Order: sequence, then structure tokens, then C-alpha cells
Amino acid sequence: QIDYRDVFIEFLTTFKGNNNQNKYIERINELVAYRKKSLIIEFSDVLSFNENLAYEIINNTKIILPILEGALYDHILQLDPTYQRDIEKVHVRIVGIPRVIELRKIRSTDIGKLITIDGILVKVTPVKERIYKATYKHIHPDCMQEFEWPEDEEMPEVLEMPTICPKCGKPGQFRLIPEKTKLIDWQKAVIQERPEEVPSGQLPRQLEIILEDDLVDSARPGDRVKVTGILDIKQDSPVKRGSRAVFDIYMKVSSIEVS
Amino acid sequence: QIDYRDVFIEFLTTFKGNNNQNKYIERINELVAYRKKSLIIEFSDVLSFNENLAYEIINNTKIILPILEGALYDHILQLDPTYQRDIEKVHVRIVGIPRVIELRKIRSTDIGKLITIDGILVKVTPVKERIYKATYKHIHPDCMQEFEWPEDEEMPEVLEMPTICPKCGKPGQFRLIPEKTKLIDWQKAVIQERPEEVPSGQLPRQLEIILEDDLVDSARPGDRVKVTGILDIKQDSPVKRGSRAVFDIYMKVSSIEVS
Amino acid sequence: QIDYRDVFIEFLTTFKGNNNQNKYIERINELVAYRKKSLIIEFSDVLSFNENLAYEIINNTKIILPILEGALYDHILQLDPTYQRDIEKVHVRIVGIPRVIELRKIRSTDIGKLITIDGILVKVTPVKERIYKATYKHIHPDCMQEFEWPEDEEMPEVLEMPTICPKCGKPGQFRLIPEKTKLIDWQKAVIQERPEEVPSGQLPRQLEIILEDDLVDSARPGDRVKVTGILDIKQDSPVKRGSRAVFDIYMKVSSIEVS
Amino acid sequence: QIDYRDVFIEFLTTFKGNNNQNKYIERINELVAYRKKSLIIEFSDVLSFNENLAYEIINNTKIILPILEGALYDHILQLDPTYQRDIEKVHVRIVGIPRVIELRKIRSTDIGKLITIDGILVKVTPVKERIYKATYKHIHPDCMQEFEWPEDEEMPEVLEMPTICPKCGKPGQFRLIPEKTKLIDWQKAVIQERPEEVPSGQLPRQLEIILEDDLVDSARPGDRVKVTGILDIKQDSPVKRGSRAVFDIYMKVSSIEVS
Amino acid sequence: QIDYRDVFIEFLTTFKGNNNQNKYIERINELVAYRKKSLIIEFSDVLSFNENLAYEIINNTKIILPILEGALYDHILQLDPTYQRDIEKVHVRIVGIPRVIELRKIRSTDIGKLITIDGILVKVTPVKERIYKATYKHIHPDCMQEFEWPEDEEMPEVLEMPTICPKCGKPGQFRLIPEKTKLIDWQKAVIQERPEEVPSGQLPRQLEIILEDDLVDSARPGDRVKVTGILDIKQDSPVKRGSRAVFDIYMKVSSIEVS
Amino acid sequence: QIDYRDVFIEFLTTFKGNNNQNKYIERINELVAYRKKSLIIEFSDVLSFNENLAYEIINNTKIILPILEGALYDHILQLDPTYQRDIEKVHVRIVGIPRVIELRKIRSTDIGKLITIDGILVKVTPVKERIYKATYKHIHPDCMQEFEWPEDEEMPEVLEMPTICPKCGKPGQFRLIPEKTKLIDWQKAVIQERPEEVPSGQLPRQLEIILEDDLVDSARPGDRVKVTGILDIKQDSPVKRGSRAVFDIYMKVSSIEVS
Ligand SMILES: [Zn+2]
Ligand SMILES: [Zn+2]
Ligand SMILES: [Zn+2]
Ligand SMILES: [Zn+2]
Ligand SMILES: [Zn+2]
Ligand SMILES: [Zn+2]
Repeated sequence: QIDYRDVFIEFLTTFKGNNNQNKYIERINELVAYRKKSLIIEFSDVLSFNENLAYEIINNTKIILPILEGALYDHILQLDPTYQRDIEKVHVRIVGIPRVIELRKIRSTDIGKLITIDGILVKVTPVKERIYKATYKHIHPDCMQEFEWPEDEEMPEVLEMPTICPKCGKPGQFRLIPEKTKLIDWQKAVIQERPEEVPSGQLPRQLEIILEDDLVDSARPGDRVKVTGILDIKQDSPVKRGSRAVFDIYMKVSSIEVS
Repeated sequence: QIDYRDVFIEFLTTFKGNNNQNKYIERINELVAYRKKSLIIEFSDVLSFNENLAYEIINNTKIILPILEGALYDHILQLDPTYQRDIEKVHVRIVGIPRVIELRKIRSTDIGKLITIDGILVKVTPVKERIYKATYKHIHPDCMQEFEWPEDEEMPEVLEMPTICPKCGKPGQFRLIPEKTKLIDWQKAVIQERPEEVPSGQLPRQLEIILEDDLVDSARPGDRVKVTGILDIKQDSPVKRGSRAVFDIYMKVSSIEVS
Repeated sequence: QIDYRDVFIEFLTTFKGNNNQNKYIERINELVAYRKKSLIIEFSDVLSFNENLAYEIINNTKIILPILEGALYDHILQLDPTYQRDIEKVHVRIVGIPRVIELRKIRSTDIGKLITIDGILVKVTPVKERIYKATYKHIHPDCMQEFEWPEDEEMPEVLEMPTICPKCGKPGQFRLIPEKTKLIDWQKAVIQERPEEVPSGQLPRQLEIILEDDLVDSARPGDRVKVTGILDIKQDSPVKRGSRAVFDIYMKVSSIEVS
Repeated sequence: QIDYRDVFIEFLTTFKGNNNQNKYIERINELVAYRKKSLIIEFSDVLSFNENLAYEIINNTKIILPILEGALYDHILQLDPTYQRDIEKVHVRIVGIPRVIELRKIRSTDIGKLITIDGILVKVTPVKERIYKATYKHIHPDCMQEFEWPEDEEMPEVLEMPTICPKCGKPGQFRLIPEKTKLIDWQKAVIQERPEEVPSGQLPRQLEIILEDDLVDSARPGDRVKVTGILDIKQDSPVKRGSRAVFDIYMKVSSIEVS
Repeated sequence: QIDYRDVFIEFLTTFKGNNNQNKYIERINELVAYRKKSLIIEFSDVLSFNENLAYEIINNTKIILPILEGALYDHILQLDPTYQRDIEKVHVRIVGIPRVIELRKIRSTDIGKLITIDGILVKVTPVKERIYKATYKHIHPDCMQEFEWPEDEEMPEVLEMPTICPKCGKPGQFRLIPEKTKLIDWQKAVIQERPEEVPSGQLPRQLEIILEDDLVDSARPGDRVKVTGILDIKQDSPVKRGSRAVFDIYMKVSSIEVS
Repeated sequence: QIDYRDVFIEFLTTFKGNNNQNKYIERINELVAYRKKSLIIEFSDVLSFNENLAYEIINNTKIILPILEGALYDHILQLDPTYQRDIEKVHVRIVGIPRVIELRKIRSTDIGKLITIDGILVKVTPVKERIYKATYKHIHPDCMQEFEWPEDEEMPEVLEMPTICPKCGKPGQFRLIPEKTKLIDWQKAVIQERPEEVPSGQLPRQLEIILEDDLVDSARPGDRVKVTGILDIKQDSPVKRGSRAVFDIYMKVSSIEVS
């Protein structure tokens, strides 16, 4: 009904700020100049410029975010096509949202909303790679062809491969082709309740968080962090019956500020 | 034959109490004002006002409780429709029943009855989420559709997924869609015999209990608690032959009073 | 050929005892009055009244015992039908048999006979529940019906579920319905050779024993016990090939006297 | 061609011995009187009475031994049919054979011959039970019948169950019926090189041995034993490809003398 | 469009160097004389002689390198056909590239490019062998033929064997024939951040590197090394669903200089 | 083209040696007299008498060795037919070849050649047995027959069993029949770099070697040995995809000289 791309682009270009300057235009400039790949937009700024947009961001997130990103990417190549063939996705990273929840108080009604948590980062894995699109090769004498996997969809956390080959239509052996697989940087990090928040006698609760892409290694153990992201439930052996039915919560991280 | 809703509603509205006041009317007021989502009704009060109702509560529980909850919900929206779109279920939490069983004395004739156990809470997990309705997506080129799973029925503790797709009627791969899955807050807690009750020379017995929704984190290790709920047998690998046949008992907790 | 029910019933009603009283009639009275669910009959008494019956008891046990139990149940309901709908099986617990075997001396020819072992109880699990009759639900759009499982037969220690559904005849997913499942109280305990019986230099041998129903918690670690029951071999992953073929012995306990 | 039963029976009845007495007649008498279930025959005695027989024993063993046993059993029931319904197999246990091999020196050419080893017993398991004939029950609505398993053959160490039901001829679920399964007492024991035989600098080699039936618990850790039996190769996960191909040697024990 | 073989060959033959000598011609001479099997070419030299080629090397690597290698092999056999039947592939090892990345700074956009890392070798496995071409035998009464496996393609790190036999066309058991298998020398080593580069408080990150063929054993633990090669993701149980989707990075090493 | 048997036989009979004696004729005499079953021929002697033969031995080994063994066996039975029915194969064990490789220097160009390694034996397993021909029995009511397995071929290190029964041609369950299985004596031994050869600062490398038949227990931990044999790659889980592709090297030992 109403194009949020336009409003977003207008927002970045028009929004004044504190000293009648052009925050965001300036920010995007620093972004192109350094081939960094994320734009940090301050929430209160959006709401101020437009509440319809602010609303979407908090409540729609999953869809709108990629729309806004797609728009930003376009805007950038329009300023510097050289950015292409270096960076291919951009990331709109929302910060400073009113939605601050103490870690202990997270409940069911918070899954799927964009929220913020304040804690101490106590653990981070080394940087690893997640597949977001695979290439398989159908090992079968009559096919032997390659194809991108989850077609028009991203690979789920769990990793799946086709039953039936979409090039020949027959079942069989499929081999992953890593050199043709698209990867995204990935890091698991554990955050815990700040000491001040821990009811006496009790041990601090933790929350697994996932940092991807340029978010990776953006803070270290001991740091105090505001992490902003969307909560979800995490899986290892799903689709298998056996038992479970009970899930841990983790945050897919959208933005992070340190100390 | 006899509408318990009416009697329950009448009960809440007519029952006087100790000071010729209207306990329950007052309670429900405090419930709306604070958007809390449980009503605590004292058992002895019910029995007093009506023994037919009391009986049902202890012996029918599984069905009747939701009847009473449905009635309560109705009564509340009738006072304040704003309660809608904040809370959608209410939980009627019964307290103070005459049915107090010493943990060590629990036997098979007790499974399925609403009972009460007094003990010391020695362990609590952090809060997790239990699926009570999933959405799967049939990964199959010919379908690729979504559906709520256990249809007209809640998900078992164990987690199952269909063999045959209710949308296309064919078998295959099913993927869980968490963003569309209904979740309820969940916590396992271990409760143990009160020292006064442990026969000398022997080790205290323990009992796993499950706290769901707003019961979650309502007490902490070291607290003395009266937990009221329904006993059941707990599973990890069921439907699987191999061995077992022997099950642990746990309490599905209905209400909890602290220290 | 010869009805043991009659003889048993006659035995309980006629057998005099030490003071020309009616032990057994008296015992059964105490049984009804207290809703206890086991009758203890002294072996030497039986043999005395009838050797044919005594013989069966020791050597036929597996079948005859339930005959005798069936008979006792009938007799009881004939005195007080109120016993129904409280207790539904009875338990004839035989005591003081001449067949006392040293734990270390048990051999294959002993499996399946009613025997007695004298030892020190060293471990007891808490009380769990065994399934003796399940209810499954055939998860299938076309059926979705319930049925009691092992039909006209008890559940084996191992837990099985049907291949083919006896309501619709087709195969598929079956889900256990605990609230409709029959349960029996269950306790594993370990018993070990009396120090007096352990040859010097060597470690005491042990024997797993199972206590069901009202035998549960009838003795504690450190107690000296005479357990009377039937030996059998114990299973965890059977029907599976792989290896095994070698089994542990355990006693299914019929009666127990402490210290 | 030549009936070894006759010769064996004649041997036991005729063989004089040292003081013109009837060793063996005497031995078998002590056997019936005590319901013991093994006859110890001295090798040198056999060879002396008949070398054709002696030869068979050492070289044919596997078959001839059961022939000799079958003959002995017959001979015994002929003296005392009461022995029936107590003992059903007997065991001819050969002792004092010329074939003494040092444990370290066992090689391929010794597998399948009856040999003797002298060592120190360093380990024995508790007594367990091996299945030598199973009873399965075909769990299938159309059959539901029982049958003895390996038909006209003993169960291999490994434990197998039928693919196709020999009562109905269809495949499916088969459940073991323990109460109807024939068992044999079983004990694994480890024997090692005597210190005097151990080349200096090197650690003692061991040999797993299996003791069945009345051989069980016939010696304890620390004992010096001459064990006489047939060597074989031992399996856990056989029939499965994967790897292995390399096997340990164990002795199926035929007789044992202590210290 | 433009033959890099010619340019490469021209490069090696024409490129002068520092003293108007013919570095490369000289290098290749030393290569033939000693039956060494790798030519080290200095990057800055290439760029200088031709930037189009330099570009390919850094950015195309995966394809171009084998082109260049093929070309070098031809050139060599043209000077000394005796080199055949000793060495069959050559290895063009590129050194001194401008693309030096800090180990901790590696990201997804780096996978697949030829890069250099500077670190401390902390671990090396012994030398093992990798299969690059297998020979299987189709164990089948009707075939029983041999064939080289991945046809016209190298063996993936993971090892696969055909579904369908390319000699008979039918499926079945395939057995590896090592004596007919092509092997390459292989060594896993771990490399870690230089102390100078490890931010205070934090633990050094590490990187798995693989050394093949004549690179094997070319450095030892404690050595400071500049490794140049291509990053890739590493696999152990891939093609299997279950979970993962998350991968470690390792470098497939093209050249290495010590301390 | 040229019969090596003749040359070998001539070699053994004509070759003089150091004192114009007949080394080898003498050796073979000592072989018959003691029913030992290996002949040790010194390499340099062969080369001296005939270089064509020497060449074959080093480079053809796999075939030629058994040719030479067959010839030797013939020659022996011709001197003493009594050697038959004691020994049925002879093993020609070559010693003192010029091909001595330092353990650390072993590379892929060495696999498949007969080589020599000098080292310290640090570990030996006890003696075990390797199948070189199995007998399976097709467990199937319609067959139930026995057959030698790998037909006209030795069992791979890995152990396989047929998919289709060569007796009836149908698939199913196969059971190994050890009493009818051919076995060869087997010992794994670990050999390590001589201290003099270990580069300072680094850890000694090791090499698994396999001793079969009469080589078994021919040396003990701490012995310095020259082992001569053929290198190969070793397997545990092969034919299985998953990963690997990387293999350890081991020596299949042909001869061993101690200290
Ligand atoms: Zn295909
Ligand atoms: Zn579908
Ligand atoms: Zn059904
Ligand atoms: Zn059947
Ligand atoms: Zn084929
Ligand atoms: Zn067959």
C-alpha cells in the first residue's frame, strides 16, 4: 500500500539531527569510503521522522528490514558502483529501542519481536561460517549436475538437502560443493545477567546470542553489551521425534553496543 | 446436566468470606487492574459454598477447570474489554485443598488426581519454551505449504510431526516454522522431602515438577513450597521398544504457595 | 483335572492352625477392614492341608498363583462388594518355603521356580511406575482412535507397541496416552550375600530384585531380608541382534521379610 | 562305521584302574547320588583302553563328545530314572591330555583342537545366563504364535532371530519369551601366563576363557589352573562389514583343575 | 579469449630480473636437474611482466593455476622427457603477494581468494596420504571389475564411492584397491596468531592449514611461517542433515616460507 | 618369457658364498630338519648371482615372491615329502636390500615398493588371528548352505560378506563359521625413529607394522630392528563416505632382523 523504501531513502537524505547537519548522509559516506557493510540507524530518529516506519521496524522486522536494506544497497551503488564486487548485502542495524527487557524476564510473548537486552558477554566462539545457500551435485551417472539449494529461500539453521534432484527429477546421492557455496560469518556468544540484576542466593541466567557478518568479533568476554535482536528457539536434532518439544531461546543479533 | 459456569460465577460474586466482604470480587479487581493472569481460589471456600463443585475440581480437574477458566474470562471482559489483546487465557489456580500427600507416600492410585505436596524446592532450570502448537512446512516441490500441527489437540510432551501432509496428503520432509509456533513458558524444578519427614538413616526423596506460564520463576531454591498439581509419568525415549516400561512420576503444577 | 480354587478356598476357610482358631479367615478380615491388598499365606500350612497344592505353588507358581488370586478376589467381593472400585487384584504372598538358596549358588535350573534368598539389601531406587497396560492413539487422519495395547496379555518388561492398529488395521504412528494407561508401583533394589557367606578373599556377589505394588518400600538399605520370588533374565536392548545372548538374573519378588 | 557309544559304555564299565577296582562305575555312582552333572574321565585311561577312541576325543571333539554324553545320559537313566527332571544333559570332561601349550605359543594351527593351558586365573565375572534356545513370539495380528528359535541347531554366541516366521511364513516383530527360553550358566574368566613363563622385560599375555554350566565358579582369582578346552575366535559386532577381520582367541572350556 | 599459457611461458623465458640474467629459466633448470617438483614464482615479478596474469593468479587461482601448471609441465618435458615417469604434476608456488591478512581478521569475503597469513606453527601431524583417485572393485558375481573412481574429477576431501558401477551399470558392494589408488602426501598443521597481534586479555585464535606433497614437513612447531594458499570450509560428516550448517575455515596451502 | 623358478632353484643350489661352501643348500637343510617354515635369502647374494631376479624381487615382489615360494616348496618336498602334512606354504623372506629408508623420509613414491626401515620396536600386541578365508552359512530356510567366501581371492583387511549367496543366488543373513575359517597369526607392532635420527627439539615419528605367521613375536619392545616389507595405507571405516580420504601408512612385514 505504502512504499517504505521511498520513506526510508527520504529519511536518510532529509533527516537533519542535532546541529542541522545530515547525519546518515554523512554516515553512509563513511560507509562507502571504508567498505564497511552496516548502517547504524538510531531508532528515536526514525520514530521522530515517521512513526509508521518505526512501528514496522519493531513489529515487522523480519520483513521490511530486507526491504530497507535492498533500498539502501540501491542508494549506495547509485553513489559508487565500485561498492559492488566487494559487498553484496548491507544491513540496517537499529539501535536504542524503547524495548529493554531484563534477561530473566523474557517470556513467550517476546519471541519474534525486536527487543534489547543488557548483559555481560562471558563467552565467544571463534569465527565460523554458516551456509546460507549451498550448491549440491547430484552424484548419479545420468545427471552429475550442480544446483543452488534452498531455491528462492535461505538454508535453515539445520541444513537440508533435496530428496529429489531439481535438475533431473530423480533421487540419489548429493554432494556439497563448498567452492560454490555462499557463506556468512558466524559466531556464538553467551551473555549473562548483570550482577546488579541477579537476585541474591541465585546464579546468573544466560542467553545464547548469534552474531553474524560484520557483527562478528565486535565485542569480547567481559564487555558490557546492549544487544538488540529477535529471539527464537534453537535446534540440534529437530524433525526427529524421540522427545524434546522443549526449546532454548537465543537472540539472532541485529545490533550491539559495547560497555 | 448442571452448569458449573453459573455456580462458579455466582460463587465468585456471592461468597462472602471472613469479614462480610467480597473476597474474589476484590481479587478479580486486583487482577484486571494489574493485568495479572491467574485467579487464586481457596479450596475450603468452594467446598463451603458448594460441594458438588469442590468435588469436580478435585476429581474432574482436567475437564471443568478450563470450563471455569472460560467462564472467568467471559466475566472479566464483561467488566473491562481492554483485558482482551493483552491476555487471552486466565488459568484458575486452586489452592488449599485437603489432599496433602507426603512425598514419600505417593503411589499409583494418586496419579491423575489433583493433589498437594509440601517440600523444599532445591533446583530450578532457567525459563524455557514448550511448543503447544507447531507449524510445519512440507518440504516438497509439489506442496511447500504450512499447517498447524496437532489439529484440534495440543502437542504431546514428546513432539511429533505428521507422517502424511494434511494439505496435500502426501508424505515427506517437514520443517518446523518457529515464527509461527505457539509457545508456552516452561521451567523444571526439583522438590524434595522436608527434613522433618525423612526417615533417619535414609536419603531424602525428590520429585520433579513442571511450572508453566505465569507460574514460572514463582519460587527459588531453598523455598519451602506447597505445590498443587496433577501427577503424571515422564518420558524421553517413548514409543521406542528396547526396554523402559518403567516411568518416573512428575507433577504438572497447578498452583504454588511459598514458604 | 482338579480345581485348585476350591481347595484353596477350602484351605483358607477350614485350616485351623495353632489354637483351633481360623487363621486366614481372620487374616482376610483384617485385609478387607484395612483395604490392604495382599494375603500372606504360610507355606508349611498349605503343605500340611494339602501337598498337591503346595507342590503347584513351588513348581507351577507362574500359573496357579493368578488362579489362586482370582479365587481369593472372588471370595472377598462375596464378603464385601465395596472392596471393588478400590482394589482390583489381590496378591497371594507365599512365605517360609523350604527352598532357601545361597545367593552365590543360584544356577540355571533355578530359573522359573519359586525360591528364597537371604541377603543384605544394599540399594533401593525411589518408587517409579511400570506400565502393565498401555493406551495408544493411532495418529492417522483416517483413524485417530484409542485402544489398550497388549490385548488379553500384559506389557512385557520391554514395552512394545503395535505394528498394525487393531481399530483400523493400517500401520502408522502410535502415541501413548498416560492418563488412560494402567500403572503398577515399581522399585529396583540390590541385594547382596551375607558377609558370613562370602568366601574369604572374594567380593560379595549381588542380585537385582524387583518390588512391585504394596511390596514397594517395604525394606531399606542395610536391612537383612528373606526375599521370596521367581528368577528371570533381564533385558535392555533385546530383540536386537548385535551381540548379548548373555543375560543377568533378577528376582521378581513375591514376598519379603525384614531382618 | 564303528559305534563309539558301545566302546565308551564298555570303557566306563570295564576299565579297571589302579587297584583292580572300577573307577568310573564308582565315579558315576557318586554322580547320581549327588545329582552332580559332569563326569571327569582321565585321558590316559581312555588311550590305554582304546586308542581309536582317544584319537576321536582329541581330534573330533566337537562331534563325538555329545555322542559320548548322549550315551552316558542313557546309561544313567537306566540306573536311576529319577535323575531325569533334575538334569537333562551331562558332559564328559576330559582331563590330563598330552597337548599342553604355553599360552604365548598358541597359533592358528591350534584353533579347533582340544588343548590344555596352564595359567593363573586373574578375573572372573559373576555368573550370567546364555541362551541356547530361544522362544520368540511373532507380534502380528494374524499370527501371534510362539516357536523355538534356532531349529535343530543351537543359538550362536551372537544371538539371531528369524527374518520370516516359521509358523505363518510372514516377516515382522518378534518378541523373546524368557520364561520359555532355555538357559545355560555362563562365566567369563581371564587367565594369564605364569610368572615363570613370562620373558623378562615383557608383560604377561592373557587369554579369555568361557566356563559354562557346572564349570561355573569352579575356581577363583589367584588360583593356578590347568584349563582344557577348544580355542575359537570371539565376536561382538560380526556380520557387520565396517572393518575388524581380526579376531581374539578364547577357550571354550571343557575341564579345569585347580592349583 | 586470451591464452595465459603463452604469456606464462613467455614470462618464464623472457623475464629478466635483477642482474639481466634469466631467473626462472635458471630456476626450472635447477628443477629438472634435481627432480624437484615445484616452481616458486615471485608475485611482484609476474605483476611487473603482466598485470592481467597477476590478477588471474590472485582472483582466479582455482582455475588458471592448473592451466599454468599444465603449461609448465609441457615446457619441461620439452627440455627433458626423462622427467616423465618420475614426476607427473608440477606445482606453481606463488610467493610474496600483497594480500597479507591478519589471522583474526579473516572473513567470508576472503574464502576462495589466494591469501597470505603470518603466524606461528604450533602443531603438525605426521605425514599421511590422501586419495586423489581411487580404484574400486565391484564385488558382484556378474562384474567383479575395477575402475578409477571420481571420473575426470578429483576425489572430494570426503571420499565417495559410486552408487551405480560404471563398468556393468548395476549397484552393489565396492571395494577399494589401495595398490591401484593414487596417493598424495598430506599433513595437517595448526597455525596461530603472533603474540604481537593478540589483543590483551584474549586467547590466540588458530587456523588449520593443510600441506600437501612436497610442502609436507617443510616447517616445524615453533617456526614463524608465512603461509600462502586458499581458504575453504572443512567437513567431517557433511551431506548428513542432523545439524551443522556451521563450518570451520582451513587453508589449503600453496606456498610457505619459514621464520 | 623367462622362468624365474629355474633361476631361483639354480641360485639356491649353485651360489657359493664366502668359503666356497653352499649357503642356502645348508640353510634349506636346517629348514627341513627343524620344520621351520621360512627361508632367509640375503639380497646382495641374489643381485650378485643374477640382477634380473634381484630387480623382480624389489619391484615385482607381490607377484614373483609366491612364484619363488612355490618353487622352493617343490624343491623341498623333493628332498623330504614328510615336510608335507606339517607345513604347506614356505614364505621367502628377503633380507639386506639396498633400499634402506629413514622412517621420517617415507613419501608416497615409496608405497608399494619393497623397502627397509631401521628403528626401535616400542610396542607389540599379543598374537591374534586374521581371517584369510571365511566360511559363511546362508541363514535362510531355503538354503542353509556353507561356502568359502572371497572366492579365488583373499579376504581384504576389512572383512566383507556377500550380498548374494553363491549357493542359491538369493540375498539374506550370513553367519560366519569359524571352525571352517582359515586363519593366519597376526601381530601389530609400533616401530619408531632411532634417537640418532630424530631432529632435535622434535618428537620421534612412529610406524605401525604388521607381522604375520611365523614372523609373529620375533622381536620385543626395546629391540632395534631392520624390518623389510611393503608399505600400504590402513583402514577402519572405509567404503564409508562421511570424511577421511586421509590414510596412515603401515608396513606389511616381509622380514625382520633384530638388534
Ligand atoms: Zn540430477
Ligand atoms: Zn504437502
Ligand atoms: Zn488405526
Ligand atoms: Zn507368525
Ligand atoms: Zn559392475
Ligand atoms: Zn543361499
